[PDB]
Amino acid sequence: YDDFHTIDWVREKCKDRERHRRINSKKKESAWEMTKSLYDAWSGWLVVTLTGLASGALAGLIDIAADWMTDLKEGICLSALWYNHEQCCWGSCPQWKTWAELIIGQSYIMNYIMYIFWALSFAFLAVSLVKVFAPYACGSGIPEIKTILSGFIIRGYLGKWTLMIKTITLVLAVASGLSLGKEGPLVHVACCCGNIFSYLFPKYSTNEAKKREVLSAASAAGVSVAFGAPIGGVLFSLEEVSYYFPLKTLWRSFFAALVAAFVLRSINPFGNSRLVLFYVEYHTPWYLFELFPFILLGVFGGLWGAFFIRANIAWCRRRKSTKFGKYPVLEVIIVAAITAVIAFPNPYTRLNTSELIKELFTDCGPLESSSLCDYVYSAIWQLCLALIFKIIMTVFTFGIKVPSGLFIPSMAIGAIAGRIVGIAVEQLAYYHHDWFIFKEWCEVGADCITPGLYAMVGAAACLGGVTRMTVSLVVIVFELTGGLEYTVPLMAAVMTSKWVGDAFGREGIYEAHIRLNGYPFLDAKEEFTHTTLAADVMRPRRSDPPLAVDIENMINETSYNGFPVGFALRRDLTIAIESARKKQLRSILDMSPFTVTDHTPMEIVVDIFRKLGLRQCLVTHNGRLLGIITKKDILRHMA
Amino acid sequence: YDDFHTIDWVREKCKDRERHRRINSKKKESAWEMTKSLYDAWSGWLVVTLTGLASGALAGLIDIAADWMTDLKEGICLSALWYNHEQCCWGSCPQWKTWAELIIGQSYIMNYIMYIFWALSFAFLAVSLVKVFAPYACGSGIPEIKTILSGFIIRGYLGKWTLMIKTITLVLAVASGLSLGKEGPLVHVACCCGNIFSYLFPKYSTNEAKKREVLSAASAAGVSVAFGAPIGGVLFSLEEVSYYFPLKTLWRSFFAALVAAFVLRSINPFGNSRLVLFYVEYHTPWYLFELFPFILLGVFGGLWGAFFIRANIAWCRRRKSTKFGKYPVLEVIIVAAITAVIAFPNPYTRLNTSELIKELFTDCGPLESSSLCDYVYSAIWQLCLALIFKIIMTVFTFGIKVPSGLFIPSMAIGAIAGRIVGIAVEQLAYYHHDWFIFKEWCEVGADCITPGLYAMVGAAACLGGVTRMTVSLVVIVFELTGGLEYTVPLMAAVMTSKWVGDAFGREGIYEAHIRLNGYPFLDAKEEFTHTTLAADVMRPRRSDPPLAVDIENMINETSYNGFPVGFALRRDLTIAIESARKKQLRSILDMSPFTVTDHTPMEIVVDIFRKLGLRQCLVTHNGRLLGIITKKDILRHMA
Repeated sequence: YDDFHTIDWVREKCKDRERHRRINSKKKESAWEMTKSLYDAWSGWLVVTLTGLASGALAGLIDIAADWMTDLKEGICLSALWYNHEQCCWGSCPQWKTWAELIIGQSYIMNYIMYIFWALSFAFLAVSLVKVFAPYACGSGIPEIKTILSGFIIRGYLGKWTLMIKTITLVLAVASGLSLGKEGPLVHVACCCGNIFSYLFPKYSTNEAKKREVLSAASAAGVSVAFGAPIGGVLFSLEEVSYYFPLKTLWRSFFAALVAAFVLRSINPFGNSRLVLFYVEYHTPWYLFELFPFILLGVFGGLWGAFFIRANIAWCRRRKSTKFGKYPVLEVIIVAAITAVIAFPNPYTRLNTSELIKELFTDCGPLESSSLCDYVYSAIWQLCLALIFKIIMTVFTFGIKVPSGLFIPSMAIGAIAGRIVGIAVEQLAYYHHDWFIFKEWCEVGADCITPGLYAMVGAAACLGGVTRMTVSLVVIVFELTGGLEYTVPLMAAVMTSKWVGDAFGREGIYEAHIRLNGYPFLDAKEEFTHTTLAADVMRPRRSDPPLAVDIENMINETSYNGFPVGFALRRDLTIAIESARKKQLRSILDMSPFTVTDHTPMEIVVDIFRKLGLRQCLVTHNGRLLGIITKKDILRHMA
Repeated sequence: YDDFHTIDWVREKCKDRERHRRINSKKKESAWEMTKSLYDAWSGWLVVTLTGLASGALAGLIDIAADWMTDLKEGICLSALWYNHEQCCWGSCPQWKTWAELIIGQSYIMNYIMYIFWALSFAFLAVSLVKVFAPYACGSGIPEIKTILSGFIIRGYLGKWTLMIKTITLVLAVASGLSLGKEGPLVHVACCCGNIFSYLFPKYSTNEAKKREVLSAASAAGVSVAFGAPIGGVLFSLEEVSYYFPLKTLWRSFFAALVAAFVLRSINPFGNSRLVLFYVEYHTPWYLFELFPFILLGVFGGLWGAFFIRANIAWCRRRKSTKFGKYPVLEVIIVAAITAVIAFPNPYTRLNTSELIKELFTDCGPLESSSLCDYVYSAIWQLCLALIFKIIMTVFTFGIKVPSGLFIPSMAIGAIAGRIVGIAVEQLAYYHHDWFIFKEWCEVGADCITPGLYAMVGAAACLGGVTRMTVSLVVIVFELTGGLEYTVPLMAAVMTSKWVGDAFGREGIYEAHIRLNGYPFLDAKEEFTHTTLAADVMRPRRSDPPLAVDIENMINETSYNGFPVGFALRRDLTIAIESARKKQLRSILDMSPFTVTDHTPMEIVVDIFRKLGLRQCLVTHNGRLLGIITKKDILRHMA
């Protein structure tokens, strides 16, 4: 398979069966052959083992470099550099020097211009690296992985150079302070890992369907290592990523995510337990009457989707249809510039996004007296201004040519939404604790409602309304914070969020990021509704001549990778002709093409290409061949 | 569809789509139609709600009657009857009377003879009821559900009368004291529930594909309500039961099991928390060095498979091939007789099977001084004698014409095996606690190894070696005892058990219970290995005349449900002829049969029928029809 191509699942399966039969036949020689077959079987799993090892080590390296680099916008702790501010400023401020102490030694003007200028420099370095070294890293990368799992070939998409470039550029961009996130892209990276650590073995480097299996397995590795959420990751792989996913892969897939967690469980020498900035475990049981917010909040979640999947996508089109796209770097600079100009005055916006999630999730404690535990109206007004600014920004942030993610800012918006309700209920109860909702159940002297859990549920609701995740996102918040008695809230919150967000359309940000780019994706959550015969689905059309069942001109006129006679392929013809010329076509002609009755309705043939994924087929009536039907033709009919 | 028939999935889907289009076309009249469509959409989840409600209520009723009745073998509490021995003997022995006090007022001889006599009587009542009222209830019932989910019609299999008869007979049999279990059969019940609580709604009683969807969903309801293990049940539905299972059925499915859990969470007025006799929760963290037994024990687990799936199945064949099968009642009587004749002398065997699991799982406490906490060699010797007796008994117990289950007996055998290792390690450490395996990690003064968790893992290993459960059984022990930090042990345990048990064959007790009965099951865990052309799988054979493409005699000669012309069906012809005769065939002739190239290999045709499950197909070569390929033909070729 060459670049920008689609796999023929049947050929992959047939090659796999040939390889299995050959190895089993060779097994009848000596015990070494059966032992080698066992080693191959166990190497199939060592693939995921190495995948997770890399997932954990690289998530740690990404967090290390991000902490080392982002805090450079405020200072650097001379003693140590690969730790964070707190680590090198607490383990004992002469070892610490904010750049004002560096240049003047004493003030607000200097810090303002400092944060601005170095923030612009970090953004400039990030964009320069991405442009000159790798374009693919642009975007969270999840929808590209979806198209890849849909049977789409991109040779260099999983290269070592591209992987390292994405790893470095994501760190740089996150350090930039822009409203961009890292949580998802580790799926991309995980997928890349699944290939790189599979290249060492012929089984996964000479059978692309097995690469697909490993990619479906590893897709969970990022969602596990980014958060520390293994099962959430594996069910995210099952639902949202893998276009085809036999159950036998689920358990395999999970190990990937789990091993990443395992790695991120083992990597902790300095006695730091946090899996991420905002890793707030939850073990507080719930009760019946808490369900009212769990639905109500969803509205904003859904409403937020209406705000985002429109605004963002709209601007993206204007990003691709105007002169602006001719100078992306400058745009990012200007973007970064405004980000620095307006985000400094408000401390709430000036601080990071993931750590903002940490603050939102951190339940108040008797020792902590932070802003959210400060018991003030002006602070809430400033928080509202920060929320609107973050909205307008992260809308204008996802579709930029720098490694970008919206897991974190979307969760932040949802967490603000959820904590609004907690603040309102707490302030109302302070004066009317005897009011009915608090009179019946709550006991005196004990915490009864936790705003942080509601903020997490609100983040989940916004992510459901932006990406439309139902069966996994429940597990993602199941595992970002230990659950199995808190599965009920997530199902209800996801239901309400999805319902409210469905009021406008049927496309998420991932589906929208597949639409605007328009990768050849056959949507799986939809079903054809137009009633029609199959006379329309096949081609050529009435405006085109009869099908052209010498070869070079035919390939020039039309771009169909295969033609009928059996059937042959362009790559097969090329290699056969080259070999014959170097040495001087029945053996390559495939005598078993698939066929469907011309009278067959769309609702069966479409799904046959959907889950089985054959590239093309022939259409016959009473045994008379009529034409060829391909994925591209059916997609054009969809469009 | 009539009794003993197979389904044509494509017709189900087409009828469902027709219903959807008709309801949507009616929607454009008034908003009431939109509301009705919404109600119909929610009717599936309402069906699952009723399913779980009945699952929980009926599990409670089964346990209530079982406790009320089984203890009758030793006495009864005059004050109360629907509770258990402990409830009526602790809530304050004048209210209690072991019927030695009833008949003589004082001794061992009387107790022995009465336990024997009522043992026989309970056996006789159970067999009489099942014979005269319902034959289906025999067996755990899981593999029959598998076949039903594989495309098999049994009209009365899910009747209210059969459901109630099975519910009562399961209680009676469990009370009989024989080595038989319930927890599986609640899948059958659950499946039946899905049908009964679906009968009230035309959507689900007039399109059989939706019945299969709910059957797959509810298959988890039993595994949840029985143990109290919802997620284990839902992944058991995904892996082990549902022959076809779109991921969209997972989340739906889960609620069913969860509802059971919910129904079995709310049902607790008398302040009893136990979900079952042996519900021992676990929250004790684990460490690295514990892994050595987790593999070693598997051997017996796997070995147990070789012992069971042979012994049981072997006798079952001799049960169906000798004069014995002509008097099953007497056999059960004799069985019952021996069951009580040799089980009384040993207290360990004389007590129940699930409560034995309770004892094995219950970790020792500072107050308890029971046998397993009695710190003795002779006691272990009688334990071994009881283990061998239980082996030789339960092997001769599963295939009896009484509602029977092996979950509890197999779990008990495996728990005994697992606790053997715990006893050995504890007794070795008591003298050599300074040994290397205990020197490095364990801390002084704190419990370091829990034998009950090992017993649970051993029970899981035996169940894996007997039924070959990998991806769900982990979740079953995940939820029977709260996990998510104890998933790792289960995966290794199932891996080792399955590996050791695979050394002998590829059939479990469920697969063997599908083979011996020989229901038309297409093994989904196997792949065709023989190399052949499509000419082999085709029919008629060389020993049969040409295919018979008047109708009554044709049907008499061969028992194929449909034939080509389009194509028609026997039921269609019958109904059309009856209607025409009552009134004084193109409208029914189906013009879109499926076709495959004659040169197509078995490895594609077989898998196309495997998952889609089309009843039959026509085979063409260059457009010329040659023959018809059906499920029965391919299965015969497999046989």
